[PDB]
Amino acid sequence: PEWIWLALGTALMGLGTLYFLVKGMGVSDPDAKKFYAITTLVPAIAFTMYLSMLLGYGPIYWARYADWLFTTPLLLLDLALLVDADQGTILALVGADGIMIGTGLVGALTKVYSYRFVWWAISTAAMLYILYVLFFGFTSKAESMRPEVASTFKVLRNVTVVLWSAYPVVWLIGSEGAGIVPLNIETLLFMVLDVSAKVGFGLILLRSRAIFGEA
Amino acid sequence: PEWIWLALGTALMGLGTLYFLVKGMGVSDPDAKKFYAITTLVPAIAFTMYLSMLLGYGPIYWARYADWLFTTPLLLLDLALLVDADQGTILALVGADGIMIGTGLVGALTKVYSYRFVWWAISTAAMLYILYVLFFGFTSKAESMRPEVASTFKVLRNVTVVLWSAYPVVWLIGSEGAGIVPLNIETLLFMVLDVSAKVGFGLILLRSRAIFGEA
Amino acid sequence: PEWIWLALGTALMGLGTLYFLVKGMGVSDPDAKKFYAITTLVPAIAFTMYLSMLLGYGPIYWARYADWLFTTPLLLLDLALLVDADQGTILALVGADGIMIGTGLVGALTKVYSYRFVWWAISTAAMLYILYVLFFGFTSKAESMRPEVASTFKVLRNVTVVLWSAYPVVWLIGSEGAGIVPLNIETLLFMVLDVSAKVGFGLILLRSRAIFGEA
Ligand SMILES: *C/C=C(C)/C=C/C=C(C)/C=C/C1=C(C)CCCC1(C)C
Ligand SMILES: *C/C=C(C)/C=C/C=C(C)/C=C/C1=C(C)CCCC1(C)C
Ligand SMILES: *C/C=C(C)/C=C/C=C(C)/C=C/C1=C(C)CCCC1(C)C
Repeated sequence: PEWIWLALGTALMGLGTLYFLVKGMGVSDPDAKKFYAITTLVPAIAFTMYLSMLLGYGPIYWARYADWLFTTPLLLLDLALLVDADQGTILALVGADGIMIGTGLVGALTKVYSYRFVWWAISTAAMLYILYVLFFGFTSKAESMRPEVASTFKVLRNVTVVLWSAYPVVWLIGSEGAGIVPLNIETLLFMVLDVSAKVGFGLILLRSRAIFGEA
Repeated sequence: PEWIWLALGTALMGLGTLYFLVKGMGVSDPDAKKFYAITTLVPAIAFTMYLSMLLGYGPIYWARYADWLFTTPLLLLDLALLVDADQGTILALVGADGIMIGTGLVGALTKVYSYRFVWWAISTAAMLYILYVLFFGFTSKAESMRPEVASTFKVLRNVTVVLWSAYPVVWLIGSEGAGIVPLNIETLLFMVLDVSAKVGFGLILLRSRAIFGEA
Repeated sequence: PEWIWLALGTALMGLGTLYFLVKGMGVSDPDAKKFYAITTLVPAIAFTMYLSMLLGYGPIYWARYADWLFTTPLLLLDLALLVDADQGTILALVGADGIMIGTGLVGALTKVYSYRFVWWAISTAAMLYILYVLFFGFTSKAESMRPEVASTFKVLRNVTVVLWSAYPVVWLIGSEGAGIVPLNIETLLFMVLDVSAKVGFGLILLRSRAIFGEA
């Protein structure tokens, strides 16, 4: 049953945003304030999205794609700011991201596997672009920061590249591809990916000192 | 009849944007330019929104929520810039705001009062968050500005906290709550709130000297 | 037949984004990076939009307006950054732009010519506002830049004011106005306008030295 997977997701996202809110209450360093604000909004949004999916009962799920659409940009912003990335490259990441999600929604809404295949390819190309920049460009840029920031980025980088790559694969084994995995399980896996990519990521970032200004 | 309430709203928003446009024509100070641009766009958008509601004849009103969705962020930006608020806190205000409106639209589109109640609660929590930051954080921040800017902010702060709080209450006495107030009146009250919160706010801000750079 | 007009558009937008991507691969100057990122995203988005129109077969076209909605803002950003335009004026351009497109979509979705006429007027007023600022304000601002940047802007300015003005006229001879031009031709003309206003504009900008920082 999906309701219990959607119930838990709603819970963990809600708990994570609450916890993030508590830990950030007494933060004066403006650098940290941005990270807290950015990072707390991500899971705050997924929260409302999962709640709508939970109350939704009574395939295709717009809430699932809207969540991704609004939250992925903030996630990259976190990484961007952490490494003091250039505005152009930041703008390129978000645009590529917006394309990755929008394009993936069209595929989901398409019937002809052939067509869906094209949308899937464009989406994955967009994701690979984003990951490429995260793994390489950002790592080099992160090399000019104090070790504390460099190492925190590396962890977030690894977790992000890995977790993000699993989405199209989970999407592939679901109903839009090799129909191996039933709906409830598909919902579960995406839930695990969503909590980890948002709350997991947030814990890693908001617990480190990296969110604090340097010199 | 709602048409005459929707007709007036269209008129006042249109007149306000026209007036704002005239007063800003000869402005060189870049600080003032931002305030004029920001402030003039708010009522320019509501204008087109009310016009669609007026021509719409021939409940539920998407134009009403889209107006709020696009304009509330700019309104907070005005206050944010006036007090030189931090980027993180600005980003947190807009996100909370986006959540407040989106969440309120889902409630409006929900049938089960129970469900609608939850959406209402999340929305009001988001608004209270925004107001909390406006009344306290911004006031402290406003304390570091010349008296002219400090006092103009206080007025906008008061008018905003008061006017904004009336929305959920008006929403409550309408058809989604205690069905005490009929449709035409509901439309009227929201119109009065919209004109005051946009044109009223604009007059207060664009007439003061606060919009001008300091040192 | 529209498919071949929509097929070519998909091709030219795709080729342009590919070419833009190649030329920008080895760019370190952050000034140039922004221009490449901004400029490459515009045609990358139109690409996916035209592809959906092409695969769409199997009037009214949302993809056509969404393309414009998401891409016109970036186009103005290019011009804005090139002339180091003020934030307020940038914010005013995008808002006016968002209004121009949204308002034009409502007109297209309206049946009563009379109503459609009003939407058309508001949209054209918004465009004239944008052009007015581009031709005058930006030109003056461009006068404070080295001749290389001044002259590149002038060309983009001319091409933009001319190409953009042709849209409402093409819209006028189509089915929402003087039904002189059939659908396939209408689609063709808009395609020519889209490729020129995006790829054409991009070639002009990304080939010049203007995208490089100065002092
Ligand atoms: C909080 C949510 C996160 C981090 C979501 C990330 C999502 C992706 C990387 C999704 C990618 C997809 C493709 C590459 C193609 C197939 C469809 C998608 C949308 C699942
Ligand atoms: C120009 C429009 C303005 C200033 C609108 C402000 C709107 C709000 C503060 C709306 C709040 C609502 C709730 C808190 C819950 C119930 C539903 C809403 C959307 C009316
Ligand atoms: C890449 C696309 C570009 C540059 C599109 C530009 C579009 C316009 C200037 C459209 C204007 C319109 C009006 C002024 C009124 C009638 C309807 C429109 C949307 C065609």
